[PDB]
Amino acid sequence: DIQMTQSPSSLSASVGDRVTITCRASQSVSSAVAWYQQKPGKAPKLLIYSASSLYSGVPSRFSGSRSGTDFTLTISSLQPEDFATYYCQQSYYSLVTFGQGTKV
Amino acid sequence: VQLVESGGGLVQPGGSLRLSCAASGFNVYSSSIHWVRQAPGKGLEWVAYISSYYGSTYYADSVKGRFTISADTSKNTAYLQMNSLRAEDTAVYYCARIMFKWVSPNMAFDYWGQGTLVT
Amino acid sequence: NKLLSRMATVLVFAFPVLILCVPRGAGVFLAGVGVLALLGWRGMGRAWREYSKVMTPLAIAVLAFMLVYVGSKLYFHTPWNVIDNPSRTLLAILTCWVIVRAAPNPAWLWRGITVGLFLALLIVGYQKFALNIDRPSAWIQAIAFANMIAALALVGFARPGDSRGTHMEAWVNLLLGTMILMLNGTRGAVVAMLVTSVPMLMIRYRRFSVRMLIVAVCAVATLAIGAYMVPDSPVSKRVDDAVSEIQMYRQGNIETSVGVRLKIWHIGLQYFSEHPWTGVGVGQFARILHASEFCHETKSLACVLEHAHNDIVEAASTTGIPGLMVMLGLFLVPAVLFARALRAARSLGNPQGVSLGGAGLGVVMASLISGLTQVTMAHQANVVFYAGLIGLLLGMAGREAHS
Ligand SMILES: CC(C)=CCC/C(C)=C/COP(=O)(O)OP(=O)(O)O
Repeated sequence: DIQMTQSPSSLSASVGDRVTITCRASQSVSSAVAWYQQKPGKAPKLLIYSASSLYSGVPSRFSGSRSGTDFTLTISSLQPEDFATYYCQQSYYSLVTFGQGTKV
Repeated sequence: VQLVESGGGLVQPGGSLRLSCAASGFNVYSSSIHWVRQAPGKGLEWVAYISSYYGSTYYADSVKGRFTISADTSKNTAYLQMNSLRAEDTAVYYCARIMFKWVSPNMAFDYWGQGTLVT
Repeated sequence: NKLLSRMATVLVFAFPVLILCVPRGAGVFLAGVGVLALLGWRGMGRAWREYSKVMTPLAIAVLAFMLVYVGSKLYFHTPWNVIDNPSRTLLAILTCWVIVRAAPNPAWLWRGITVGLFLALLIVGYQKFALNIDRPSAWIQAIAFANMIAALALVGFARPGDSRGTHMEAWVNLLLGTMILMLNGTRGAVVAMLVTSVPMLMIRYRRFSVRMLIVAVCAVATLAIGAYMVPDSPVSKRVDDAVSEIQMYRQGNIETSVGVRLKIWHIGLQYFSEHPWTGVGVGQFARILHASEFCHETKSLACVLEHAHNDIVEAASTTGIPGLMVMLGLFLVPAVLFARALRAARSLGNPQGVSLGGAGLGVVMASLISGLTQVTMAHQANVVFYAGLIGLLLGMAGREAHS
């Protein structure tokens, strides 16, 4: 299938300092990259679809971008509810694949 | 829009169990349903889904040949038939519904389920 | 003189293959049409004048559209990136002007169309059945690829000829187009192409009158109604869904595919009524949603969409009445020119010109039908393909009709 690596695997940053999350891709996925936020013991919620478009009920702090095959999510500032795990997915290939999952 | 699933429990290895994902607020045969499992203390893992109307099914490498996903428009529910279970299949299984095709050309899960635990 | 014709018929032969199969083929075709223009150094001033019945309306429409979009940016301070996609419609002028300067051979366009369709079918088959891909578009976006497939299938459906081997080389074009379209989903393109190919059946058969078309569409309507009377029919399964969606939209439960897009349309039209002449400006459709009352009291997907998903509604809401008129002109002026060329060609005989005009009219109709559910200016590839195809078809049709 298509393999992704996320870096860092787990990061720790205080409130107000912007954080960036890097998601790689073994093969060429054009724009079918989505980002999710999962809090402990709850279903994940979609944050960004098509790697550059936010979802409903998502603050403007979250934003994503693409540079070739390097998909990156960044948070302008961390509010106390921004501390959760994040995943990156491909939908270009018929067999979708999630990232290993970073943690804040 | 709500997705609710039930059917988890204790299944010894080599057994069989069916997960039913009841849906409401939309029509199952219009959109598509994706099943995603998360092992205890590990990351998300995709297993299978169905197409919108044609009903074409694709399965993951580990679960192909033993998992039978299906839909029932009459009851507006989606099922994933699990067969030949092993100890490596213990996870929490979630449902998923892709966004509207015109909004996003590629699949992206917007509403999920509460998730069920299978051992 | 002769080399200009040969290197142009080669280019019109290769245009579909470059656009679809070649990854960066749009740039290659642009370079090809620009290096042909560098050999029209001595001409191209005595090309515009005799073809000013076709070239001037296109130039005027394109210039008016560009000026309106620039004036909807000067008054509303916007980043310049919103007019990059409109800036690509100027290539229709260059394509038509090059084509009318250096006369091509239209007989090599149809073979190029069928070769491009076959090779694109092979590419999509490889990209779906072996390198498993959800929506196997060759090297571009799925929507733009589907629009290109529909347009080129319609172009190939207008084969000039009457021989038995020509009808079976034109129905194969539709067959390849529908296979390619079904391979990458996007059933809307299939529906649009099949709907707009029915008027093309008068160009396809030079025996098929208008009464035979009225009865044909009546038979199609009867077949469509018969499906809705079969309870288990899938047509009734995808029509009852939309009916229930409309009924749900007619009360508070607006959180569905049909409902979401019928709610951005209402917000756009209500703002357009408020500001008829000047809307928010070119682009900037998110301002209408963010300043709306519904978004201030409800959290839904309708408040996140960057732009509306209907060309007429988006143009009217964003760039006002003049922008609506120029946007409709970009698709109506080519239709008028194609009708005027088709009438002259039919009065002169010359089946190649009539078929060319019919193909252009079908392309315009398909583009309008596609724009009924999406914004064409959003995708750069779609815009450049449309501009190039309209320019080339208009130039060749004018060359055929005039001389
Ligand atoms: C004149 C006619 C008959 C036009 C038909 C256009 C069409 C199939 C709309 C269906 O909406 P859709 O949700 O399928 O649009 P899309 O697939 O582009 O998102």
